[PDB]
Amino acid sequence: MERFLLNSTVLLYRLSTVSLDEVSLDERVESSVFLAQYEQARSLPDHVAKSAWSYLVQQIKQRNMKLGPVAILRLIAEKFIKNEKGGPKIDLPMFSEWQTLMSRVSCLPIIACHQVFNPGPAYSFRWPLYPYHPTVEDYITRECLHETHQHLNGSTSAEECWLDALKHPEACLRDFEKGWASQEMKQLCAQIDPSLTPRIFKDRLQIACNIREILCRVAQGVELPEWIASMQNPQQLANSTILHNGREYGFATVWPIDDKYSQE
Amino acid sequence: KSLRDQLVESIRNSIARNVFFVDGGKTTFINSVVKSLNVNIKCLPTIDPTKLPRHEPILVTVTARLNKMVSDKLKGYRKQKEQWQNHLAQLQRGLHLLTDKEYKPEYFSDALKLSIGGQDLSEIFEELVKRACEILDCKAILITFDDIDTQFDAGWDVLESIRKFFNSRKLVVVATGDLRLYSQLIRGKQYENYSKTLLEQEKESVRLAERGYMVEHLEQQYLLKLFPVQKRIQLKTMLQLVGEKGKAGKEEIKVKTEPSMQDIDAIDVRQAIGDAVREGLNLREGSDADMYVNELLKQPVRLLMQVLQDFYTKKYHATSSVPNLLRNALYGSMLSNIYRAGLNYEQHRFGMDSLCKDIFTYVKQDRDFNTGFYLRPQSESEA
Repeated sequence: MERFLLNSTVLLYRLSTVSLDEVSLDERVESSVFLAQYEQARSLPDHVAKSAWSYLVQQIKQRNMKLGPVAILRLIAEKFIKNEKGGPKIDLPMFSEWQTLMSRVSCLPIIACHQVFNPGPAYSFRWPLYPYHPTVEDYITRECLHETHQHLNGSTSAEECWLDALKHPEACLRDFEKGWASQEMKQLCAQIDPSLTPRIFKDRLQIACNIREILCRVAQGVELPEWIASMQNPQQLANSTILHNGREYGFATVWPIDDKYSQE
Repeated sequence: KSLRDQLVESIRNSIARNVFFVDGGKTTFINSVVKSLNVNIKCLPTIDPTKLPRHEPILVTVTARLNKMVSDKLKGYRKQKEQWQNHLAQLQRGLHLLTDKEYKPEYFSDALKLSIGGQDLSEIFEELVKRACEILDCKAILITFDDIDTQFDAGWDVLESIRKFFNSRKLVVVATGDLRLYSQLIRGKQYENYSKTLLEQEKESVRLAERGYMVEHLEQQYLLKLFPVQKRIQLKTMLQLVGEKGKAGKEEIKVKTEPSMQDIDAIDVRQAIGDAVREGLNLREGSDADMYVNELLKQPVRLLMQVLQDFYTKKYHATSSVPNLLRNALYGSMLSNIYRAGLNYEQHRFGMDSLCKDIFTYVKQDRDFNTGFYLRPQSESEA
């Protein structure tokens, strides 16, 4: 059920639409989740979804978290990943399921959460995660693999392409609209997000940039710049900058690393 | 020195247009002024517009110096920092507007993102300036501009940057050069405003007269706006900083003639000049040599300094003719003058035979024909 909480166009819409001071919205989630699952995993028999969400919130309340990606990721990490031999590794029986999920979400956040709440013995981020099996590892060592079919996204994994977009947002725009006229991607966009359009495409992209900037500010724990107070409605983050009181405040801040858009 | 001082006070009692200019070394005096300032105002290293990439805006170069200075004072010891790079980002984003040769319509929506409305690079730059003053705890910023003697055509960009960007209460322009040079550029790009078809058809006396009269009016109206005459400095001359004929001597100079000159043997400037003129010309100490050295005291300071740091030095060489020693120096010093005169440039052709024809030709351009053989400094031509 978890996957719906992290991958849902309707959830995105509702969250972005409602103000930042709203609170007491968990209904919007439970409703939106039943929707998103209805669209994606239609086959569920109308009660399993209810029970799964109920048990999820059950776990959340029992463990005393707030409904949110913190709790969700903690659940996902404890359920999938362990710390094993070298770096965290994944359960063999649950591997296929992990892939089913990766079909929907990105590992990196889950990975960071596992490091936070269950670091291994005192790591460098490495994707993708793996299970372990000594015999297979010995085979791979003795013979190594041989890549023969890699042409999906150029030859790269997408999660880097998202960072690449944030690095060159305008460029991903250009690519989008040039093709948005092509019928095929119009259908694809409608099928994925009906009200997608390049306009909200730009909006969401620049918003995500804003969010990463602000959340990085707080991650460095820096004296929480005043303009957050003015920042009240997510759509306010649809602009390159924000107006606090007569002044227009951007979001860029200093990050330790040079490759500001690095996966690391 | 003293003019530098009064100039310093003039700037200081200015922040309580905003451009001061220096008529014209000149760079030496400007550096003097700047370091004199090192009533808090933060100044920038002087800009040499003649030593910048052929295409770039003085605004960009100033922004770069601002960046360096801010990073320096900021790396000394936030929140000023981050909002600063914000202004940086807006400025970088809206900057195309200047360089761009075509108006891409896609810039229209960029013209549609937000107190006057638009992407006024002037307002971005002025908010930048406020940021810089606030961060540096300075009343304002001194901005310095070097002579464009070697490239007089770049100064247009500086003038335009002043008009469109430096109409601020927190920036102080300080430029150097000769106003006639800027006058040409104003002349040229006023003319470049008409229509070529107009220019090549409506070309009778009356129309040309009216056009030029308007263009000169615009010269005068615009240069006054750019360079407040009260904001004008005269750049005292070396002869006026010396006795005209001994009844003066504002700030005596004194110069060293040989290597030693233990700050006591420094043999004046005027007296050594007259001495060299007399000996290398065999002139006596009458009235004709004094007038000549007076008409040597009005030549360029670099010219005079070289003319009297090449003559005596090679004299020291020879001592371990005086006229040949000095005539060699004049050869290079007025060398451009002499060749432009169409006179003997070939060194091994000096003699008496070439010299007679040269004198005849010199008088032939000097008109005269009565006392030209005096070869005295009496001509209007400064060459």
